Amino acid sequence: DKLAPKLKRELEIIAEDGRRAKNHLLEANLRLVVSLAKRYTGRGMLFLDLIQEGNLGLIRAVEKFDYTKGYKFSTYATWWIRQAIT
DNA sequence: CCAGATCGTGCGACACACCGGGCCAATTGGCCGATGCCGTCCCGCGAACCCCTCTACCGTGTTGAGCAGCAGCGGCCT
Repeated sequence: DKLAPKLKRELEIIAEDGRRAKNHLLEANLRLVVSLAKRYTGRGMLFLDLIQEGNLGLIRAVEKFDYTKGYKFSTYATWWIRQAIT
């Protein structure tokens, strides 16, 4: 749909804002991954490898999160982070 | 001295020498032909085997020695 240039600009701006929001959520939640991954230390894999795998798990969780359930975001992220790490 | 061993000689036997015949025994060894059991394969189903996915009270920090180059500083020079 052609729509109007101003509406297209506004839609692009909100899309960029949503991308920024996703990023911001990821940086805010990296500390949770770091906290979770420290109790699996040893057993071959090193600390930073575990942290990065947990980061991938957290990204996956953020890709599939909803707020209608009225629960704090830490729970879903914790489940997925532990699953990915193990 | 003279009589048997050795050998000469002789007669016979004769064990085969031949080189050629004319049949035979034993013993075949092929698979002929007919009959029968095993290797291969093509499913058929099912046990297991490996991979992927998701869970929402919440939870937010791991010696000695030798030789050479670089950083800081005292002190001219402008």
